Amino acid sequence: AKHRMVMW
Amino acid sequence: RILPDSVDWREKGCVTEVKYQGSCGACWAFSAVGALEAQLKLKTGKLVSLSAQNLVDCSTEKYGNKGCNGGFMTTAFQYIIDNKGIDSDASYPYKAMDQKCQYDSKYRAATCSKYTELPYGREDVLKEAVANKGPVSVGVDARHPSFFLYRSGVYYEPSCTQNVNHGVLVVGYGDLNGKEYWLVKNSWGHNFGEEGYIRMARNKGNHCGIASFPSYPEI
Repeated sequence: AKHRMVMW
Repeated sequence: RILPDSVDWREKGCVTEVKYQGSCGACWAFSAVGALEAQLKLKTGKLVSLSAQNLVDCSTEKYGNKGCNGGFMTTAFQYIIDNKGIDSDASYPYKAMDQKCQYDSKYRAATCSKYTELPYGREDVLKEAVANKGPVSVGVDARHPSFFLYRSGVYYEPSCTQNVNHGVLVVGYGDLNGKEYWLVKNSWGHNFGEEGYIRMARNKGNHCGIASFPSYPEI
């Protein structure tokens, strides 16, 4: 479930 | 067990100055080194900024991380364990870009022996860890202008989700006239928020996912 902390 | 009503690890000498990540998505790396900095102080009595750049350049694809394009605090910790060290920030300073791995054990400033992941959504367990173990690395949902524009007070955003996208460091908790909050160290410099910190709503249903994926290292 964890999202890489990219689309930022 | 009894827990303090409020905690602030800055008052215990376990928190380094606020850092500025620039146009590099290295918040995960800053979160990870901030958590370990507190444990280094608790073990050795020394307060030393550790190299976020070391993680950006060296905790890469084998750890699921993509440097300035994001990563994970947990696998940052695993790199420090595997590598038997992380360099000081002074020796391996932050450049806000992806570089070749330049780790040198000559300048090792800390080690890491283990890390612990806390259960999804459990703000009570996060509170226990902050009180009794130290600052805790967490993700938050930061993809809201209200987050970047925050100036002071307790932050609450109705549009927030429990899906995290930004790594930060819980260094305490408290209440502002009974509004409970998490004291959160960011890596957007001193001009973000309250001298680089944001107080985020606590016990409001895992607000912005603050307790979705907490973890902390030990030495």
